[PDB]
Amino acid sequence: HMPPNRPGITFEIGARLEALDYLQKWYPSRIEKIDYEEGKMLVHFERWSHRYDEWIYWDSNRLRPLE
Amino acid sequence: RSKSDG
Repeated sequence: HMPPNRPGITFEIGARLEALDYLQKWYPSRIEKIDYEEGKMLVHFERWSHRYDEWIYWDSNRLRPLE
Repeated sequence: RSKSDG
């Protein structure tokens, strides 16, 4: 499947955005992996261990542009 | 830095 177009975000590996972790805190983040079958992405919250990476659907409002 | 407490 193809990712949606959303302003301020590019859905590609290594692209940067802001992402809401499961504690509802925003962090500058990086797209690590994209699952194009499910439409979800592995998001890495910067300066956190990769054990805290989270899978977020690419149309989620847990993702927003990084200014 | 961790994300849970107990």
